[PDB]
Amino acid sequence: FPEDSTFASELELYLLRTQDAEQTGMTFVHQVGSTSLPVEARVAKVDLAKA
Amino acid sequence: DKIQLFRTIGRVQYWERVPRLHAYGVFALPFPMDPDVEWGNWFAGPHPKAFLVSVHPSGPKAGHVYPTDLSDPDSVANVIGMVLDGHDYEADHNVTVTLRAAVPIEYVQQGIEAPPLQPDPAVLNAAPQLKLKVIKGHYFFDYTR
Amino acid sequence: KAFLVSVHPSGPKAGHVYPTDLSDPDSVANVIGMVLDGHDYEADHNVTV
Repeated sequence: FPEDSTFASELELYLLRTQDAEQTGMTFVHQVGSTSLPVEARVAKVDLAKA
Repeated sequence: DKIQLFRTIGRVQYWERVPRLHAYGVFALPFPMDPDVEWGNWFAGPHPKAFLVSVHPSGPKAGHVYPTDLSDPDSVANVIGMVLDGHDYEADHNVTVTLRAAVPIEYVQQGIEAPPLQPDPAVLNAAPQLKLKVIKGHYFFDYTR
Repeated sequence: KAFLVSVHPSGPKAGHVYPTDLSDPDSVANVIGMVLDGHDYEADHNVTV
């Protein structure tokens, strides 16, 4: 590793990491003369840590 | 000993709303909330959840709504609709009860000791006398009829 | 021409619709709606009710 310089006496690390919702959920099977059905509820979440 | 490793200091789950049929129509009216009900553990947890409410017909709390007791037949005969997606019960004591919607059966639970995203079998047991009809894994209800 | 269909509430053919038997009270109690016209039944075995 090479070298750096900060002009500060302490260094902190913050890591914001996100687990987004995957684009699963294929498509419902229809027939031409009927009404549709609703799409299920997804989940997304965030998380953040410190060193 | 003066390096502290990574350590989680915050976490948020986010969910979508309870889905419903677009073509079946919407009809909702707000009601006052019952002060004797702990509304904290009904709106707790980020999961999508709907539940049935009964209204008080008479007495000092007439016009207030409480979550439906499935073991009380007078609470069964006074159901007025559902509460969809929850709201902030702290800044407001007036919940919007949905009287006509069409909801999949996974998003409806009555017991607090009932898992989210699963069909509550107590609701499926009492489906006729709660004026619920199960078609294609959905509850159909209109409490104006 | 239109006619009434009834659903099987249970059994091995549950969810399948059949034309309503008016002399059977269980076929009367299980009606789900009408079929308004033909749908080329030979190609597809799923009908819009």
